[PDB]
Amino acid sequence: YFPLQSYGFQPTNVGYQPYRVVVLSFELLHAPATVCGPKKSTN
Amino acid sequence: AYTNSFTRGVYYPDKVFRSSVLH
Repeated sequence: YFPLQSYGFQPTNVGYQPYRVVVLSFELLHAPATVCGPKKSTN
Repeated sequence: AYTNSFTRGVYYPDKVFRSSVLH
């Protein structure tokens, strides 16, 4: 028995092909902000 | 060995100012 197994990403595999995924998640909390949109500050 | 922690170890639960209020 083995707990671990591998994918087999041959180019000949579309549901069986590798997809890259990025999951952006936003820390909304009451601390100071540090990751902010390009929207310019006024006076 | 032990001692009694009377009222110690309270902390500000969030980074929000509040004043003259029982929260």
